[PDB]
Amino acid sequence: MVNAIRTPDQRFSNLDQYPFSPNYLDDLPGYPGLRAHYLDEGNSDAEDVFLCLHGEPTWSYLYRKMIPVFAESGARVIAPDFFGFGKSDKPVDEEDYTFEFHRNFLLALIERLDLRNITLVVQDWGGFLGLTLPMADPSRFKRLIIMNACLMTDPVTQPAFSAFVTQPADGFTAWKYDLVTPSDLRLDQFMKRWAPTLTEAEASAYAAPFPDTSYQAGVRKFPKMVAQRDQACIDISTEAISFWQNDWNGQTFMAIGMKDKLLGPDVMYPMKALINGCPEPLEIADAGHFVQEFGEQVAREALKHFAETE
Repeated sequence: MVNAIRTPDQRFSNLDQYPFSPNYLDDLPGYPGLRAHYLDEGNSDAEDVFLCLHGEPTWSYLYRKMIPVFAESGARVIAPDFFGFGKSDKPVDEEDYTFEFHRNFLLALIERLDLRNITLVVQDWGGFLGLTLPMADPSRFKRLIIMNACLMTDPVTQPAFSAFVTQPADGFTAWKYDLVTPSDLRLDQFMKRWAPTLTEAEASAYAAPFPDTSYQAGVRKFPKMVAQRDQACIDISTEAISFWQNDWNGQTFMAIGMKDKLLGPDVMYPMKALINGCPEPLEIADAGHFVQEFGEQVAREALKHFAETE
């Protein structure tokens, strides 16, 4: 039962533009011996809470340009690091990382912190998992900010959410290749390739959580879960579609990183139609898969859109 390692704290000593204080949650229900890190910024007694979920192969550092904007508006911001990433503990075996392992962690976190009036902010795996959370406790969610993401349902139900896996060759195929094949995986080099506008310092922050390959089991497993979806993931993701289509009635805002070869327009437009009340997406021309790197714009416009619909 859950053999995991912890990244030395010194590895985070020289981060670029990450002045956010660490918060930890030990022994969450179903996760004994595991410490999870999360940021808790802005007014702790705020009525609105922005739950920012990251994806592969990043961490809360990805939301560093969005957190200040949300906090300045008077809202509380919660940005957790999934187990295997950021400052959270990292199981050594890939077999321990599953769809429900990460999903149940999010549910436990929300219950432990008793988060309400949540504006769900998602992208990539933050969305694959995040988008399935509201149907479990709908009264806790108020709004949604969705950036490049979708649902991991089966190919028949939604072909658009499976088609990108095989084409184009330089899309998810190259992405997965870059992550699961290198014996010595260098995340600073990976991120510089998939987010060409990052500075050397910023790319370095993405390598910070991983002193060596033994810390990368979660990183290697994520891409494999997009290609091989277990029955639980398919069932949960399918039920989630019905939620956004028939049950959801909250404020929504969508932003698409137009240069993303994985989850761009091909996926985002079909996603827009499935989310009841999702407005016309904000298309960010220069943004790639990691839309949050152009997040100040997304954050500001989302707040403006929300204010005009209360």
